[PDB]
Amino acid sequence: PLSSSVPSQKTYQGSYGFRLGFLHSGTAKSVTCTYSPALNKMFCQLAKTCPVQLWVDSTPPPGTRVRAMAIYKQSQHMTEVVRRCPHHERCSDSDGLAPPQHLIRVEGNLRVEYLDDRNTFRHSVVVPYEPPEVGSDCTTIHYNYMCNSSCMGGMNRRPILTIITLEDSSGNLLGRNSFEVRVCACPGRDRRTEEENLRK
Amino acid sequence: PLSSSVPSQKTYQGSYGFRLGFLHSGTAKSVTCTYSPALNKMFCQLAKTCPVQLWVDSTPPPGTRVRAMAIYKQSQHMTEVVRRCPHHERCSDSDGLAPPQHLIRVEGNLRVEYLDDRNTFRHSVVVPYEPPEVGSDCTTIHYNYMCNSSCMGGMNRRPILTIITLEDSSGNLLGRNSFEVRVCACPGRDRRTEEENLRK
Amino acid sequence: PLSSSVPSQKTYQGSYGFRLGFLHSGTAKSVTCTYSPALNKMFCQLAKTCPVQLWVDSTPPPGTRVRAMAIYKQSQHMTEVVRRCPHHERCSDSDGLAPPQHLIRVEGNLRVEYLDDRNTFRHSVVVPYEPPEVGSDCTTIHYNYMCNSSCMGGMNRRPILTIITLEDSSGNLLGRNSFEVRVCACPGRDRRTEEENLRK
Amino acid sequence: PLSSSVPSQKTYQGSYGFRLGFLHSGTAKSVTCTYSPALNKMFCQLAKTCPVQLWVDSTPPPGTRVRAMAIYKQSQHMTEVVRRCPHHERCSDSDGLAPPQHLIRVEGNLRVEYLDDRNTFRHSVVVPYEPPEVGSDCTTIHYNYMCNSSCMGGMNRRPILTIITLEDSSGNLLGRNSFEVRVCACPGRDRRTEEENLRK
DNA sequence: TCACAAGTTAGAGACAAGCCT
DNA sequence: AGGCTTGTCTCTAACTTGTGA
Ligand SMILES: [Zn+2]
Ligand SMILES: [Zn+2]
Ligand SMILES: [Zn+2]
Ligand SMILES: [Zn+2]
Repeated sequence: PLSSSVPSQKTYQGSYGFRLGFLHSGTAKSVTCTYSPALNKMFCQLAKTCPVQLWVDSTPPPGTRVRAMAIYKQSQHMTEVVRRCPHHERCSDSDGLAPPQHLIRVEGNLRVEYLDDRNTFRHSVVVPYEPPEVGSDCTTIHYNYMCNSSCMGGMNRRPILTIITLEDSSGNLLGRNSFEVRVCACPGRDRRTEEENLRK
Repeated sequence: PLSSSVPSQKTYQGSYGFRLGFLHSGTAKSVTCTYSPALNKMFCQLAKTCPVQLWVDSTPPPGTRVRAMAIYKQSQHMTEVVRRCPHHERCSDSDGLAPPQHLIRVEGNLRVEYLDDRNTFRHSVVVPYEPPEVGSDCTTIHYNYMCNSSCMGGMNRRPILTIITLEDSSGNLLGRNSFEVRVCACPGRDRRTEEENLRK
Repeated sequence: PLSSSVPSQKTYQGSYGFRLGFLHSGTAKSVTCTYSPALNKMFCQLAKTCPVQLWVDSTPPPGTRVRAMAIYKQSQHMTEVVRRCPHHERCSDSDGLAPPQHLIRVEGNLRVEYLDDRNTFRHSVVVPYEPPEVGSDCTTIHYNYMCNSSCMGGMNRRPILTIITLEDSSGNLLGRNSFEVRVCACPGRDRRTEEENLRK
Repeated sequence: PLSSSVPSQKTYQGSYGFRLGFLHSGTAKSVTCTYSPALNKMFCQLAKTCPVQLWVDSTPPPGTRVRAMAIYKQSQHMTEVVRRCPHHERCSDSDGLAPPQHLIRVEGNLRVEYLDDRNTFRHSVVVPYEPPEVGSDCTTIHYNYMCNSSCMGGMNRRPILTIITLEDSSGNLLGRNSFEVRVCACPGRDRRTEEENLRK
């Protein structure tokens, strides 16, 4: 089904200079998660760990939160809620925390919350923002994507964006960034292909 | 049956500098939607996505709406209401929102409204106007045309115009633009043919 | 919709030596009705006169009737009732005698009856059998076919057979014959094409 | 889930000399249904017409029925009930007669019955046996397969057999035959590949 | 990773079949 | 009846994208 609205995807570094960072990987055919700076696009395998770094120029207040939400990238599909396909929603691979219909999970965080928006029908996953750990310069969140982009009855080969928002305790916007995502069996192969096709 | 009047088709950019834009496609025999600047004519396949861009020089007020209506292009046919043919009206391919007789649908918009004008008998489809992200420069609406121009008992090979009007909440005119439409099996082939014939 | 059964099409000359005959026409591109002995197939234009000759070796009893019924030729379509398309059913071209949904009409016979079979849902048209007018060797019935084979939502390019049955006053079978029919804009052209393709 | 038993697949021509026949098709990459005598295997596209001929040496009694049932061909999978995948079960493409979970449908038969066996949990589809006329030599049933062999969460790339049984009015066995089935996007390509691999 | 399985898209070309000067 | 309009089919080939020894 459809949402009545479309979440904004405009980059907004905001008062805290909020930026995203990604690990440097290359393109071994079967690498588990790899980011293309050229495409601003993450290529990852289903259910595998996807590190996303949060960088700020100055620390936001205690109670700040970090939300992730997927939307379809193509305008004609933007109003359709991104969710898991009928098969994966039924295979019971929940980690005890995530509802079965949610595409994006956060792993390794007991304070994770999953939201099914009463008004927009959009799914999202939120964790408290924690400043960087000793001497590290950034905060890392580990996401999992629970369907392939290709999943019939779900994303069905349509590209998505992940929107990461920094919010205050009330849900007010503090910052926003986004990246494209392809969940696929062969992230290395597929990243290479799409990068090659930039010239075509 | 016939309407008592004919909707105006005169271009009117109005106070907000309202213009239309179209995606740049070429003419692969079986492309789904392609626009000819030379003919100001959209060539599209039945039920396929047809993106139309709304450009304004300045943002209209909240509550502004965008209406689409088809009329026959030829003067002798202008008073005839454009509607779906008897076969397609009966094939039940409604998206739950559009009445079966309406030629033009909007896809991916929960706030769509379909009007069967009590006085003029004309069909139209309207959605709220939404300003672009302050990143994008225009707003895109996705239309679907639900019969071929050739449909016997419907358009019956007669060309139509789509009239796009920008209206206030009361239905008062703020701006108007229009383009010719051919719904056909082979948009690319047909666009090429008609453009070639410009010289003939 | 579908019938629960399929009418038999087996030739049965029966006790009266019942055979069909057709006029000798050739293949002028736009001839109105032409019969191919090679294909046992009539090619005719929509609503035009199609003469069919009834030949018998001996005269059946007074009260004998002649029924015509169409069925789809292809096995997968045989259970589907042959009827007019949605457009032609609605165009009101009835001769005051034929129901609008019936494909086959008889012209020039005040004693024609149209049957919509309560059990099989099949349409048919029946007239009283009349022996040949003094000196002629056969009885001619003039049929009209009220859709093209190509009509979308009706025959939809599927070939049909016309089954002609000689019946007693109770509807018991006395004899049966059949021929394929194509209703088309250009019977002469199309007959020639199908005959040429016999070698291919 | 699993059945407690496995339907027999042993060929049994029985008292009436029950045999199957198939149409002669070749291997155009995108043909809709093609049978390989070498593999005794039908290759067909999802939801497309699959003609199966029933041949008998003598006519079974009125009330005889013809049942079709799918089972997995591989022994380790044989106890698993063959059914549609979660996606296709939910896409609502029912013809008003078939339950959404059934893989095999019969098209064009108003007397079709769909059985969900209370004890074995197996799905099957059955129609009354109808003799040919004394013109045709066989009776044809038109099946549709409503998932690809590859469907994730359903057949999941596992080959199936279709078992066709001739039964009396009580369900007692009169005859049995079977053939392998692959439902796939490119029956011609795939048939050619598997036939070539017979030598490998 | 490679080799292969198996679905989807885009051409092109050849036709199919209505229209009307 | 020619010539053209306009929908449909085959076709092949490239490509997409998952699987597994
Ligand atoms: Zn999935
Ligand atoms: Zn139509
Ligand atoms: Zn018709
Ligand atoms: Zn399926």
